[PDB]
Amino acid sequence: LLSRGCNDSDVLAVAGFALRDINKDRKDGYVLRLNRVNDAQEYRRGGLGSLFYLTLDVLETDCHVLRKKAWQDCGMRIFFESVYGQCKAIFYMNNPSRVLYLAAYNCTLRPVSKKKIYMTCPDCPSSIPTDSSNHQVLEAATESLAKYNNENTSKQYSLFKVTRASSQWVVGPSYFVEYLIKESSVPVGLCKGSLTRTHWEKFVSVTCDFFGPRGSVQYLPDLFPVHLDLTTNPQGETLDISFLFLEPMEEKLVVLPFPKEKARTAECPGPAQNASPLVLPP
Amino acid sequence: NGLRDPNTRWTFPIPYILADNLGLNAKGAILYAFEMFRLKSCVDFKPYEGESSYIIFQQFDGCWSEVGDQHVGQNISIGQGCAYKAIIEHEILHALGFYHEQSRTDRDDYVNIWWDQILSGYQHNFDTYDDSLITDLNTPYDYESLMHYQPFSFNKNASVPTITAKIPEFNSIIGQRLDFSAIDLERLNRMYNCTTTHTLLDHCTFEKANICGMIQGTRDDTDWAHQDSAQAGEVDHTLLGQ
Amino acid sequence: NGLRDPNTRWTFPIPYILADNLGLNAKGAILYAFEMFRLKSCVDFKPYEGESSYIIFQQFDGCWSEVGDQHVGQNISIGQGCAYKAIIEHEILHALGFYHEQSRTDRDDYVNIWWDQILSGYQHNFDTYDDSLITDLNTPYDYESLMHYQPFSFNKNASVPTITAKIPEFNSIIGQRLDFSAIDLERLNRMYNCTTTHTLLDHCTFEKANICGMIQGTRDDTDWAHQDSAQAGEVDHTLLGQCTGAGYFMQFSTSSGSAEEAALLESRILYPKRKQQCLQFFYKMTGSPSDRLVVWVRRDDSTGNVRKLVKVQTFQGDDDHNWKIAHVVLKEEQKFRYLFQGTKGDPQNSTGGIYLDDITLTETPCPTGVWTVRNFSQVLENTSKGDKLQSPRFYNSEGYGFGVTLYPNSRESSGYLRLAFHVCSGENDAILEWPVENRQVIITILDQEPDVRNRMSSSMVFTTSKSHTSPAINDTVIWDRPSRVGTYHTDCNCFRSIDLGWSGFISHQMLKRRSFLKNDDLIIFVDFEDITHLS
Amino acid sequence: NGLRDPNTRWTFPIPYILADNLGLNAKGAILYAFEMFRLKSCVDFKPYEGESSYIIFQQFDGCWSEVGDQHVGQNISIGQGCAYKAIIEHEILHALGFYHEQSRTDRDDYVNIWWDQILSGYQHNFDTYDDSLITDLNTPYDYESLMHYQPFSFNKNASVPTITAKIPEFNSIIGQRLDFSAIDLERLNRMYNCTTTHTLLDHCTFEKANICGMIQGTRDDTDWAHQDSAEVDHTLLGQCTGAGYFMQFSTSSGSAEEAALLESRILYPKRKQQCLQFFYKMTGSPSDRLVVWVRRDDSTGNVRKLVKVQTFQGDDDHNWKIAHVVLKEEQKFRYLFQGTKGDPQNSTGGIYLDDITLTETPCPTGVWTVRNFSQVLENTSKGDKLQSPRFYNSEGYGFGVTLYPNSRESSGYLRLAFHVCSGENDAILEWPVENRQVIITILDQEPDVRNRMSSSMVFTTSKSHTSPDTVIWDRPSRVGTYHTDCNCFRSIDLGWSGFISHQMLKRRSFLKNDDLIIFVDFEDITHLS
Ligand SMILES: *[C@@H]1O[C@H](CO[C@@H]2O[C@@H](C)[C@@H](O)[C@@H](O)[C@@H]2O)[C@@H](O[C@@H]2O[C@H](CO)[C@@H](O[C@@H]3O[C@H](CO)[C@@H](O)[C@H](O)[C@@H]3O)[C@H](O)[C@H]2NC(C)=O)[C@H](O)[C@H]1NC(C)=O
Ligand SMILES: *[C@@H]1O[C@H](CO[C@@H]2O[C@@H](C)[C@@H](O)[C@@H](O)[C@@H]2O)[C@@H](O[C@@H]2O[C@H](CO)[C@@H](O[C@@H]3O[C@H](CO)[C@@H](O)[C@H](O)[C@@H]3O)[C@H](O)[C@H]2NC(C)=O)[C@H](O)[C@H]1NC(C)=O
Ligand SMILES: *[C@@H]1O[C@H](CO)[C@@H](O[C@@H]2O[C@H](CO)[C@@H](O[C@@H]3O[C@H](CO)[C@@H](O)[C@H](O)[C@H]3NC(C)=O)[C@H](O)[C@H]2NC(C)=O)[C@H](O)[C@H]1NC(C)=O
Ligand SMILES: *[C@@H]1O[C@H](CO)[C@@H](O[C@@H]2O[C@H](CO)[C@@H](O[C@@H]3O[C@H](CO)[C@@H](O)[C@H](O)[C@H]3NC(C)=O)[C@H](O)[C@H]2NC(C)=O)[C@H](O)[C@H]1NC(C)=O
Ligand SMILES: *[C@@H]1O[C@H](CO)[C@@H](O[C@@H]2O[C@H](CO)[C@@H](O)[C@H](O)[C@H]2NC(C)=O)[C@H](O)[C@H]1NC(C)=O
Ligand SMILES: *[C@@H]1O[C@H](CO)[C@@H](O[C@@H]2O[C@H](CO)[C@@H](O)[C@H](O)[C@H]2NC(C)=O)[C@H](O)[C@H]1NC(C)=O
Ligand SMILES: *[C@@H]1O[C@H](CO)[C@@H](O[C@@H]2O[C@H](CO)[C@@H](O)[C@H](O)[C@H]2NC(C)=O)[C@H](O)[C@H]1NC(C)=O
Ligand SMILES: *[C@@H]1O[C@H](CO)[C@@H](O[C@@H]2O[C@H](CO)[C@@H](O)[C@H](O)[C@H]2NC(C)=O)[C@H](O)[C@H]1NC(C)=O
Ligand SMILES: *[C@@H]1O[C@H](CO)[C@@H](O[C@@H]2O[C@H](CO)[C@@H](O)[C@H](O)[C@H]2NC(C)=O)[C@H](O)[C@H]1NC(C)=O
Ligand SMILES: *[C@@H]1O[C@H](CO)[C@@H](O)[C@H](O)[C@H]1NC(C)=O
Ligand SMILES: *[C@@H]1O[C@H](CO)[C@@H](O)[C@H](O)[C@H]1NC(C)=O
Ligand SMILES: [Ca+2]
Ligand SMILES: [Ca+2]
Ligand SMILES: [Ca+2]
Ligand SMILES: [Ca+2]
Ligand SMILES: [Ca+2]
Ligand SMILES: [Zn+2]
Ligand SMILES: [Zn+2]
Repeated sequence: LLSRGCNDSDVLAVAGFALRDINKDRKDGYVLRLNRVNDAQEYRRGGLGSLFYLTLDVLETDCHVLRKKAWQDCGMRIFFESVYGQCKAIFYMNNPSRVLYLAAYNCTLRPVSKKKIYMTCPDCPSSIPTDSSNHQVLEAATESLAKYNNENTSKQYSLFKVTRASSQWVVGPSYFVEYLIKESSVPVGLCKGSLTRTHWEKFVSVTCDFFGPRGSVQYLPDLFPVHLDLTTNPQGETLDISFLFLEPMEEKLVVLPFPKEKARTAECPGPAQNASPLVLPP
Repeated sequence: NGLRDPNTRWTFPIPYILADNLGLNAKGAILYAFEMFRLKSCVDFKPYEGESSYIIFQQFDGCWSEVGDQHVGQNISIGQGCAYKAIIEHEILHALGFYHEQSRTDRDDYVNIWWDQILSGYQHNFDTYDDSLITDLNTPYDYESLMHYQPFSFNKNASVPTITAKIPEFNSIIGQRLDFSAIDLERLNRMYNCTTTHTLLDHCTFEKANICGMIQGTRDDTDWAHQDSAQAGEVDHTLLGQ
Repeated sequence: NGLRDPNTRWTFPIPYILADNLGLNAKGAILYAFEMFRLKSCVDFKPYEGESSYIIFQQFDGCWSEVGDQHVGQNISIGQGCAYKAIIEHEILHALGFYHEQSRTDRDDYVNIWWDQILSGYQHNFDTYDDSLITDLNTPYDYESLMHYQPFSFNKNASVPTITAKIPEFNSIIGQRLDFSAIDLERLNRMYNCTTTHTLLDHCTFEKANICGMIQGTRDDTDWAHQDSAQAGEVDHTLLGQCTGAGYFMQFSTSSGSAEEAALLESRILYPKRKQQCLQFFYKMTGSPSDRLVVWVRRDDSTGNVRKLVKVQTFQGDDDHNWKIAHVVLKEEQKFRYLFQGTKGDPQNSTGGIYLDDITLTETPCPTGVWTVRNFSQVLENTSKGDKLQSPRFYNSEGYGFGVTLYPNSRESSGYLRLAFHVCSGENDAILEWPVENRQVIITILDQEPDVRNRMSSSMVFTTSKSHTSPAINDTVIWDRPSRVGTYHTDCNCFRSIDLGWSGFISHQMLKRRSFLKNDDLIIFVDFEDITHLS
Repeated sequence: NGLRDPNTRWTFPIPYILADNLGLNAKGAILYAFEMFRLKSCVDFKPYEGESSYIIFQQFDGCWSEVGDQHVGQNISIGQGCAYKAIIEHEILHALGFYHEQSRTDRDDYVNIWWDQILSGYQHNFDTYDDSLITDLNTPYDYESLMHYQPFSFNKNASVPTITAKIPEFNSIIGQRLDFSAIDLERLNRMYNCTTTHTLLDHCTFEKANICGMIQGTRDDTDWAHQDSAEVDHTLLGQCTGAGYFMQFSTSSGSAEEAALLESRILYPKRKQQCLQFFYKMTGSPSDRLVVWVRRDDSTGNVRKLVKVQTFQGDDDHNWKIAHVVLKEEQKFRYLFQGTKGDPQNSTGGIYLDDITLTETPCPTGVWTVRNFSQVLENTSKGDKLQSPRFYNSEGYGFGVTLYPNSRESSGYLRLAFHVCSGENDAILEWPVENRQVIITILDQEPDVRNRMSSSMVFTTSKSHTSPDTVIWDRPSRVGTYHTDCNCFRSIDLGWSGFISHQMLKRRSFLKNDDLIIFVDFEDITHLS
C-alpha cells in the first residue's frame, strides 16, 4: 500500500469526483463541497489502474440533492448554520481505459459547534434537529407554506419534510427553515422561509425553488469516527467490476481492508477551501 | 461584557454598506440607529469606500452580528421586525465588541438562569465568558442594559421566564428595548475613549450659577433672573421642586 | 482654553525628572499632585528613562511652565512658596496644553479686565488668544477654573481687583485654588480622550436600584434594605434629605431578631491596578452598642475564583448616632470584592440599625488621621476669635503621634479658618528619631462628594524641617521630642509641639460654597509621612 | 545510604506535578512537605513547565519512589494514609537519592534483622547494597534516620519486631516519623552541596558574645543587658554553667516610658512573608510593653523606615512565653524589639528575650502552650482532656484543639484532635467548612529549625467526615456541644489517637521547659483542586 499526498493533483480530482458521486447517490439532504482531502492511500496493480482509499473534510452547500447540481455549481453556506465533517471513500481509477468508480463510502457530519457559534455571534440563529418533536419548527414551515400558497394562485403545495431548521429570540421567537413540497410525487422543489412573533406584530417569509453502490451518511450531535469496510479479509476481497466496462469483460478487483490513518503522510491533510476553526474538521 | 483584545476594536468612522436586499424601512432604521450612536457617543459611520473592514447590513435570516471588528469586514443581519431602532443598536453594540449582559463572567451573581425552562437545543445561548475573553470595563452588571435578554427568551412555555433578576424588582426591567442604557454608554465610551458626542452640541439646565456659560446682553434693556425654584408655584423644569 | 494643535499633546505616562534644586517639600508635593491627576483623570506620570520629551521640575525663579508638549522636553518651575497641590496642578495643566481661563477668546463676555488697575508692563498677562490657537473643547467659560487668575492678579493697589466676573457673585470664586474644577477635568478628559481614571476603583451612593452592582449574600442570615430616605428623620448621606423620593442608603436593621444574625452586603468583582486601596464610606450605628459593622474582603484564590475571605476592619456603635466617615486600608493585588457584614448584637437593646452610603474606593493610601467636627456652622458662629479645637492624637506608619489644631475664627484675619499641625507625644516617642526631619504634612478639608472627580477638596502641604524653630522653645527645632519642647494637655494626656500651619487655610465663604459642610459638619484628613526617600 | 552515581543528582528546583488523582489532603500535605525541605535544606521545588525530568506525585497503591533523578521524570506514590509530612519526606528523600538506612552496606554492625519473622515474599525489602551502589557520605549509621524502618515493619506476627538495633535502647527511637533527622539533613547537604536553607532567614539564641550580630539603639534612653543566667535563659534553662545567654531589659528602675531598642542584622527576605518566632518573659509591670518593630528599607537602600508590627504585654504567667509576629517584608530590613518601662515603681522584674527564629513562612495560625506538662501527665486520668483557647483562621473560622494527655485508646499516647469553634464571624462563613487543611504540630523547640524535628499530623476537613449523620464541620451553633468554658459551641473533635507516644514526647525537647507547645494551622486548600 502506497500512502499519497492530499495536495496531489490526481487525488484532488478523484476526491471531487467521488464526492460528486456521493451527492448523486444520496436520496435526501444536501450537496457536499470538498473542503479538502484529509487522507489518501493507494493500492497499485500495474497496467489496469489502482484502487484509492480517501478520507475527506467536507461542507454542506446551499443546494438539496433533488436539485442534482455538482458542488462547484453551489455557494458556501452561512457560518451560523454550516454542516461540516468527514467522509471515508473507496474509489477505482484507470485513466488509460477512462474507467473511474466509487466502490463504497461512509460519512459523519455535524452542525457547527453551538458554543463556538455563540462565541462568534451571540444573536445568530442556532441550528436544531428537524424531527417532529419540534412543533414550532413545523408551525414555521407550514406558515411559510401557507403564505406561499396565498401568494401563488396558479398551483397549491403540501409539506413533504423539513430539511434544515434554526431559531433566534431577540425580537421574539424567530424560526428559520428549509423544507420540501409537492403539488395539490417526488418532492418538486426546496422551500426556504421563516416565522417570527413579537408580543404584538407577527411576520412570515418564504421563497421556493423548483428542481446501487454501498454507503451511508450520519448527522451526529455537535462537539468524527467513520466505520467502513467491504471486507475484513487481510488478503482483500476479489469483488466483481466487469459491469463497469463498455464491453463488460470478466474483471475482478482485490479490495484490501480500508488503509488506517496511522499511515498518513506529512502531505495530509491538504490545503482547505475554508480553514475557519468553527467548520474545519479535526 | 466587552471583548478584551484591543485588536477587535473598530477605528471610526466604521465604514458601512447597506445591502439592497434590505427594505427601505430597514435601511432607514439603520441610518436612524447611526444617528443615535453619533448623538450619544463618539461612534461614527461612513459609506463604504474600499476599506479592509466594514459592516455590511443585510436582510438575512434573523438579526445578528459577529462580535467586534472582523478585519475582513462582516455581515450584520436585520430580519423582519428587527427594524426597531433598539434592535439595530443592540446588533451594532455586538459589532462594537459587546456580548450579552447575561453573558458576563459574574452574571450568576445578578440573574438566575432557569435551564430547565430553556428549549432543548438553546441552553448554550446562556453561556458566560471568562474574564480573559471579556472586561467588565470596571462597570456593574446592568439590568437596564440594551445587551440584556428579556425574561421570556428561548423559553419552553410562554408564561415561564428563562432568566430573572435576583433583585426581583428588575424582572419588570431586564431586556428593555428603549435605547442604550447609561451604563451601555459608559461602557461604550470606556471601550472607544469617547469623551464628546458627535451631535450633542450643547445642553443646559441652569443647575449651576455660571448658567452653562450663557451671558446676558447689555444692548437689551434688562436681565433674566437666574431663579431659585423656591417660590410657592414657580418650580424649575429639571427638578420640578423635587 | 486648550492649545488646539494635536502635535502639542503628550502620550501617557508623561516621563518626568525632579531636579535636586527642588526642596524635599516640593518633590513630595509634586508627587502628591501626580496622585491627584492619576485619581481624577487618565493622566499619568513616570520617572524619566531616556524619552525624547519629558518634564523636568526645578526650583527656578517663580512657578511656571511652557504650554503643551515641547518635543525636546521642558521645564516646570516650582519656586519657593508654590508647593501647594493646586499650584502644581495649574502648572502641570500648562504643560498639558492649557492656557489661563481669562485668556479664552470669549473671556470678555464673562470677565471685566480693569486695565488701568493692572501694573504697568503686566497688561500682556491678560492677552486673550484667538480660536485658531485654542479650543474651548465645547465647554463654557468656567469661573471656578484652577487656570482662572485671582481677582487681585498683577494689581497696582492691594484693595482693588484687576479682574472681576460679569456675573458679580463669581468675584468671590474666580481663581479658586482648591483643586481642578469639574469643567477643568471635563476639558482635560476631552483633550486627552480619558474616561476612566487610574486610581478611582469604585464608588457607590446607592441612588440607583442597581445598588452599584453590589449583591447580597445568601450564606448570611438576612439582607440589608435598600432604604429609601422618605421615612421621617432617616435620610441618606449623599443628599441628606435634599431630594424627595431619591436619597438611598443600605440599612441593616438590628432592632429585632436574634443576636449574631448578619447580612453580607457584597460589592461587584474589582480588578485593582495597585497593591493598596482605601475604602472610604459613610455609616451609622444607631442600633445596639454590641452591633458590629465588619468590613470583609472576598479575594481571588489564584484559580479565578473570588471565594477567599479576609476580615479587614470592625466598627461599633458609640453614643454618636450621626453619619460617621470610615476608611479601611485594603491591600489587594488580585481581583477582590469589598464586603459589609452587618451584625446584630442584642436586638432587645437596639432601637435602630447599621447604615451605609457614599462609598468610595481609591487605589491610594488612606488619610493617616481623619478628624470630624459636628455642627461646624454652629461651632463657627459660637466660637470667639483665637479660641481653638484640637484633633485626637493619631499615629503615622512610623508611629509618630500627631494632631491638628483648628482655630475656627482666625484672630489673624476675620472670616478665615486657621488650621495647624502639631506632633503629639505618644507611646513610640522613645525610639523615634528627633527632631522630625523629613516628614511631609498634608492636611486636606474633604469635599464630601462620593465621586472623587466631583470632589474639589482643599489641601495644604508642608514638610517638618530643621528651619522650623521658635524663641518660645529657646530657638530649638519645633519637631524635637514633644516632652522636651511641646506643652502638656490633660485634654488627651499628651505633650503637643508648637503648631505650624496656615492662618487662613480656607475662608468661611469658600468652606460654605462647594458643600464642604455637607451635613453642616467638617471633615479634615491629615497625612504625615516620611519623604526622606525623595532626597 | 546515598546513591553514589553523580548522574542521579537532581538540579534544583525539582520540577513537580501534583496529579489530580491525589486527594486535596495529599496535595496540601505535599506542599507542606516541600516547605520543610526549603526550610531545612537547599532542596527546592517548582511547578512543572515542560522540563526533561520531574517528579509526578500520584495516588497509587501505597507509598514508593524510584531512587535518584530518573532523567525522563518519575512517579512518587502517596496512597491512603500515606499523606503525612514525614511519610512524604521519606518518599521525596528516595527521589533525592537516598535508600533505606538498614540497606547501608555496614548495617549489620548496627541492626539485627530477624529473617524468620519477615513475611514470606518480603525478604528482598531488607536487602543491603554494596559501597559501589551506595555512599555513607562519611556519616555514621543513624538509628534516628527518617529512612530507617520501624521495628515491626513487614512482620508475620504483629507482636514481634522484624528489625532491632544492637544497642537495644535505640529500638524505640528507630523508624521515627517526626521528620528528617540531623544526619539525614547532613547527608542531604553533602549530596546536594547544600550550605544553607532557603527559608531560614535568621536565628538567634545569643549563646555567642556578638549577640548574633544584633545592635543596640543610640536613639533610645537605655540598652538591653546580654544577661548571663547567673534566673536563667531559654536555650539551656541553666543546664550548662556559664553559657546561658538571653537579652534582658530591667523595668524595676528609672522613669516609665524609658526604652531600649535591640535591632537585628540587616536581612534580605527571599519571600513576601516571614514569621518572627521568639521566646520572651515579662516579669515586670503590667504596663511594660514589648513592641516588635521593623526597620525596613526606605526604598533608597537605607534601612531606616520604622513600622510597628506587634505589642506584647505582661500576664501573671512570668514563665518563658512563645511569641510569633508575621512580618511582610519584601525589601531588606531589621526586626527590632523595643523594650519599654511602664510604672517601674510597680515592676519587680523586666522583659526577657531568647531563642529568636525567623523563617520565610506563614506563622502558626494558633499556638497553645500547655504548662508543667509532665505534671499534667501525672495528674490526669485516661480520657480526661484539655482544650485550647479559641483561635481564628485567616478566613475568620473559629477553631481549637482537644488534648487528651493520657489517651484512653492506649497507654503512653497523646490524642490531639481539632475541632471548629463557634466564633464572631460564623454567620457569614460557608458551612460545612471543608477543604481546610488542619496541620497540628507539636513544636520541637530547638531555636535552629534544621535541628528541630517537630511532630506533625495533617488532615483536610471534608464532607466525608460525618458523625452519626451530619458533617462534623457543619456550623458549630447547630452541630457543636456548648462550652461555658469559653462561651463557645465547640464541634465534634477529629484527629489522632496516638498523635505521639509519651516515650517519644520525653525526648527531642518537645517539652523543653517542662511545657508542651502545639501549633495549629487551619488553612483553605480549595485552590489546589
Ligand atoms: C443598651 O445600649 C445603650 C446605648 O445604645 C442606645 O440605647 C439602646 C437602648 C438602643 O436604643 C440603642 O439602639 C442605642 O444606640 C447603652 O448605653 C450606653 O452605655 C455605655 C456603657 O455604660 C455608656 O458609656 C459611658 O459613657 C460615659 C459618659 O456618659 C463615659 O464616661 C464612659 O467612658 C462610657 O463611654 C453610654 O453613656 C450609654 N449611653 C446612653 C445613651 O445611655 C446601655 O448601657 C445598654 N444597656 C444594656 C443593658 O445593654
Ligand atoms: C501592680 O502590678 C501587679 C502585677 O504585676 C506584678 O506585681 C508587681 C507588684 C510587680 O511585682 C510586677 O513585676 C509583677 O509582674 C498588678 O496585679 C495584678 O492586677 C491585675 C488587674 O487587677 C490582676 O488581674 C485580674 O486577676 C483576677 C484574679 O485575681 C482575674 O479574675 C481577672 O480576670 C484579672 O486577670 C492580677 O491578678 C494581679 N496580679 C497579682 C500578682 O497581684 C497590680 O494591679 C498593679 N498595681 C498597681 C497599683 O499598678
Ligand atoms: C483607548 O485608550 C487606551 C489608553 O487608555 C489605549 O490603550 C493603549 O494602546 C496602545 C496601542 O495603541 C498600547 O501599546 C502596546 O502596549 C503593549 C504592552 O502592553 C506592547 O506589547 C505593544 O507593542 C504596544 N503597541 C505599540 C504600537 O507600541 C498600550 O499598552 C495601551 N495602554 C493601555 C493602558 O491599554 C487604546 O489603544 C485606546 N483605544 C481606542 C480604540 O482608542
Ligand atoms: C483623541 O482622539 C482623537 C479622535 O477622536 C484623535 O484624533 C485623531 O488622531 C489621528 C492620529 O492618531 C489623526 O490622523 C492623522 O490626521 C492628519 C490630519 O489631521 C493626517 O495628516 C495624518 O495622515 C493622519 N494620520 C495617519 C497615520 O494617517 C486624526 O485626524 C485625528 N482625528 C480627529 C477628528 O482629530 C486624537 O489623536 C486623540 N488625542 C489624544 C491626546 O489621545
Ligand atoms: C455574508 O454572508 C454571506 C453568506 O450568506 C457571504 O456570501 C457567500 O460568500 C461566498 C464566498 O464568496 C460564496 O461562495 C457564497 O455563494 C456567498 N453566499 C451568498 C448567499 O452570497 C458573504 O461573503 C458574507 N459577507 C461578509 C462581508 O461577511
Ligand atoms: C405553562 O406553565 C404554567 C405554569 O407552570 C402551566 O399552568 C398550569 O397548568 C396546570 C395543568 O397542567 C393547571 O392545573 C394550573 O392551574 C396551571 N396554572 C396556571 C397558573 O394557570 C401550563 O400548563 C404550562 N403549559 C405548558 C404548555 O407547558
Ligand atoms: C487704593 O484703593 C483704595 C480703595 O479705592 C483707595 O482708598 C481711598 O483713599 C482716599 C484717601 O487717599 C479716601 O478718601 C477714599 O475714601 C478711599 N476709598 C475707599 C473706597 O475707601 C486708596 O487711596 C488707593 N491707593 C492707591 C495708592 O491707589
Ligand atoms: C507513572 O506510573 C504509571 C503506572 O502506574 C505509568 O503509566 C503507564 O505508562 C506505560 C508506558 O507509557 C503505559 O503502557 C501504561 O498503560 C500506563 N499505565 C497507566 C495506569 O497509566 C506512567 O507512565 C508513569 N509516569 C512516569 C513519569 O513515571
Ligand atoms: C506471636 O509471638 C508471641 C510471643 O512470642 C506468641 O505468644 C506466645 O503464644 C503461646 C501460644 O502459642 C503462649 O503459650 C505463650 O504464653 C505466648 N507468649 C507470650 C509472651 O505471650 C504468639 O503465639 C505468636 N503468634 C503468632 C500468630 O505467631
Ligand atoms: C447639633 O445641633 C442640634 C440642634 O439642631 C442638637 O440637637 C445636637 O445635640 C447638636 N449636636 C452636637 C454634637 O453638638
Ligand atoms: C509548675 O511547677 C512549679 C514547681 O516547680 C509550681 O510552682 C508552679 O505553680 C507550676 N505552674 C503551673 C502553671 O502548673
Ligand atoms: Ca441684559
Ligand atoms: Ca443576605
Ligand atoms: Ca445615597
Ligand atoms: Ca539562649
Ligand atoms: Ca540603646
Ligand atoms: Zn444580541
Ligand atoms: Zn523508603
